[PDB]
Amino acid sequence: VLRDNIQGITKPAIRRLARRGGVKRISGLIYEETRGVLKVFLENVIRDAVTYTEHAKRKTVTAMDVVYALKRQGRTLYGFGG
Amino acid sequence: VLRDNIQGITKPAIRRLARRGGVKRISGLIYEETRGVLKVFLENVIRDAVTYTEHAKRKTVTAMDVVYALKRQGRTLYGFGG
Amino acid sequence: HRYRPGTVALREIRHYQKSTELLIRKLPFQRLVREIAQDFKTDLRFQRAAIGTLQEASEAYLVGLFEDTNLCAIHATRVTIMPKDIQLARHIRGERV
Amino acid sequence: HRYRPGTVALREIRHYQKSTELLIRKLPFQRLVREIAQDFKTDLRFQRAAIGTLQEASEAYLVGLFEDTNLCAIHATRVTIMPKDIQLARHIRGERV
Amino acid sequence: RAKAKTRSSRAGLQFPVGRVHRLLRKGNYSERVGAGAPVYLAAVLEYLTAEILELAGNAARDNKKTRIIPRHLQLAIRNDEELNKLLGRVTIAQGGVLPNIQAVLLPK
Amino acid sequence: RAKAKTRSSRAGLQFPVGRVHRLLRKGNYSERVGAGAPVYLAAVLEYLTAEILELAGNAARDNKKTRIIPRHLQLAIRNDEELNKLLGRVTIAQGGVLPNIQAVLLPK
Amino acid sequence: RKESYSIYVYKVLKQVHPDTGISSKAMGIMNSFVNDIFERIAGEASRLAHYNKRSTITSREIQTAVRLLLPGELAKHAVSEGTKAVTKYTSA
Amino acid sequence: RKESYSIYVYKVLKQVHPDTGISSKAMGIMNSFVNDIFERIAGEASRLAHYNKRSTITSREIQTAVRLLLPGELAKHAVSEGTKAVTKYTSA
DNA sequence: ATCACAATCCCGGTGCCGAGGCCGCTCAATTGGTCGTAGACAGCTCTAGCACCGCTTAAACGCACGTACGGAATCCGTACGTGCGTTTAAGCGGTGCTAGAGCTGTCTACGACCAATTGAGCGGCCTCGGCACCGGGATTGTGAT
DNA sequence: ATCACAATCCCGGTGCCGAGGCCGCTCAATTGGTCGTAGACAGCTCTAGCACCGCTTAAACGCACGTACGGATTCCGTACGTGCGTTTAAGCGGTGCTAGAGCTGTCTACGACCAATTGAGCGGCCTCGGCACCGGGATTGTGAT
Repeated sequence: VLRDNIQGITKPAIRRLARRGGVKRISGLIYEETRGVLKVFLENVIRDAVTYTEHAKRKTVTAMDVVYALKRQGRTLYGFGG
Repeated sequence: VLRDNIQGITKPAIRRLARRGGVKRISGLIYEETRGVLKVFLENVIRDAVTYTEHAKRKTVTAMDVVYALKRQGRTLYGFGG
Repeated sequence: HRYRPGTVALREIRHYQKSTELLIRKLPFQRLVREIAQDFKTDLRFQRAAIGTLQEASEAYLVGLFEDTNLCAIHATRVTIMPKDIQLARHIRGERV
Repeated sequence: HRYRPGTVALREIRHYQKSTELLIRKLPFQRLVREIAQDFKTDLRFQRAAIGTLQEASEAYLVGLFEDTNLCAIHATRVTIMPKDIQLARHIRGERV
Repeated sequence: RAKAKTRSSRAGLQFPVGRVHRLLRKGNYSERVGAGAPVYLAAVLEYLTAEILELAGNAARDNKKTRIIPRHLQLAIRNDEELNKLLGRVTIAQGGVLPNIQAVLLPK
Repeated sequence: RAKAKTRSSRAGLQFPVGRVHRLLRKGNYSERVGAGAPVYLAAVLEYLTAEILELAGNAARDNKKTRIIPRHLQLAIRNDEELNKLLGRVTIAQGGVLPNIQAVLLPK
Repeated sequence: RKESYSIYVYKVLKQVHPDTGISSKAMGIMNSFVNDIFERIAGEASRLAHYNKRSTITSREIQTAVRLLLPGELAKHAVSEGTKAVTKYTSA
Repeated sequence: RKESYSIYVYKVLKQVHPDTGISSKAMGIMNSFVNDIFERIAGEASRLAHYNKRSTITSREIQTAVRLLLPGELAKHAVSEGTKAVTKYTSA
């Protein structure tokens, strides 16, 4: 049973993500708030993807399930990741 | 030929709309900006509505053309404005 | 005797958030809609309910925009909405800016 | 000798906006995804491409959110982003808040 | 030949199963439509309708009124978190808005 | 029988008219599909593809590159107004972002 | 000869609040709501059928589409209602 | 044996940039783009046929969907290209 | 703290038009029989997901230090809100005219369907060349002076 | 303006693995013919959209005036950014094991289709009941006194 993996989203990673966003100075309370925002986004996408997987009677979440779930959220993605 | 009807959207009408939105104090330059925003929104909706009308070989814009054009913008409307 | 600045504004806020009627006058809005539509097609006719639906949607859109703008103005520690507040609210919403 | 505060930040901004690689480490993100998914169904399997796709989408979402948050912080005449900036950006976008 | 019985009455529903089946069949949704799909869809639509009407009637009764008007529907939707999430991109004609004044604008 | 000709070559296209017709027929879009609709659709799809590949090839050449990578597609889409409007809600995998630093954050 | 859900919405109203009427503007709102939810559920079920290369829309597709479209408590109660109605219909 | 647009995208690429290649990930992006635009146009055309009580999707519906979906000059050039292709096809 | 008096809630009392009930009919829903195939299920292969482990070394972390920034307080000047008299034009009701929406009937061209033919594209293998990286060297961007 | 030096750009010089070409064949696209019906087109009726006008009165407009707010300035305390030595764990590559994804074949229950029956829903007509309005009175809420 995995637990408390949200701390694997480290402060340096959040700083890199903010730098790609153009941020110059980051308050100390941003990291926990970002962790919450990311958790909510992932919960909604993963719930939809698992629904798509269970409808197909599969046990394995495929990339296409994730792509369809992102299309539900209005987050259309072109291509794939690794 | 109609000309310069955007000024028919008067300063007190914009003030009433801001009051329904909970705005307490309004800058003097807000009225022209609001007119520009309304003109852009109306242009998009009306262009789509007229496209729907033309596809039907009609000369009259119906309320259902407007409801489809609003549904295209992602602005679903229940009922009719009358 | 006269009311301090903002008392009448707060009364107006309570009154207009209580009500549901249209806040723009019907003839000027109809003239505006026809003037816009004449650019896409000449000699266009309109059902009355079409113009009514357009006004309902437009007023709802403007009221929602003013709510977001008021949030932006409060975020700047002002109480006056300014054009930059509208610009910020429309940019974040993804609108044509 | 020592760089003034902000010079290294501006260099980093230039570097990370030039590049396209993933900014979150893969193993921690995959553990996070599996931990979140166990609450919906036990003993799920994942294609590797599935987790990769999730990471790409998540990082894009966070970068867009940070851009909007930066706009809000600048609107408040600040150069430091704060939790209230994120709250305002997410509220204007229409998110759950 | 037995006396005709509606599929709504067999399923114990007020919403019309036959009309839902005809709409599903003619909507270019799929090549074939299963027997239970219109029944399930009608049950779901009826339940959502009942949920909204209950909240709107509560609002109307709170306003000392016996008729539901679009303002009552708007109040019911915007005050229920689930319905507000479902109908969040929807404009109700003549619905108005929820009374809400920001605390910073209030006096003294 | 005459020598077979693909409908794409009759219409002077590189995109496949026959496959577009087959996708239209099997996609539950309508009961019948006219003869000119797949031709028109293939033409439009080819035009949009050509626009994007032209812009992306220009972006690749500006970096002294021979092969188009996802970054060049992202730069082409975000730097062109109409494409940016059409693809507004789309994420390009490994596209990155446009370089953009707000002026107030720059020194002096 | 236009088609509306007005009589069925009125029947549901008489069960839920027996003494309460409804205005014709509010009945139009209700008709729009019913039609919008119908189109959402049917389109999501059609996408579910096409994704899995199936040709039939069954109660399974409807259940999955409802789980995809309805949030939280609403989805669970609607699924309960749909299952109950299908079970009662099958025993008829 | 999955079907994609890589061979036609490559042909168009060699038509516009003879000396330019493309990586497989950019090609996957292009395939996703073509599939997305196809879904959008076909869905809008199906809506247009349904609104007007027509059972057939013709080039008129495709053209109207193109005008509804594409912005500005893209729509004008796409309509021109489609009309030219249909005209050439009809004379064949 | 008080008061005038303005905004607001109570309590009834006629109107008045829209809700909701009622009835005949027609057209969509239901029932029963036949049949073709979609899909449910079983069985099998072999792909790819998971677990674990040891090494390397890049990233993360914790701490010290200093200064740049956020926040608070002050001040001023002018652009807002409020009130009042005058002007404007919206709203309403009525009249008249006609464009075009909606419907119906006819017919014919177009699209489905089917059987045979064939060539386009797909998967698999193979090979060179575009680009990533490294190292040496010249330029410039940044901080103290 | 000078100076140090870290960061950045520039110019080859390879390796390597993936972009792109080649080929056999199979399965999807094409050709030709027959048939039914979708819809193009004409013609007709009658609705509803547009034009216009005169009155009334609510709304808009212009102006005066004052003060509340926005913006600039200053000051300070600490929360941030930067640098560096140490610890952590990610990434990689290899191995083993097996769950389950993807496929194929069988067969049967289910859903389409069609003809006949029939009753639910809809349109029009009608009559009262809910609700907005009005006036007289009490409540309460704001700003100077």
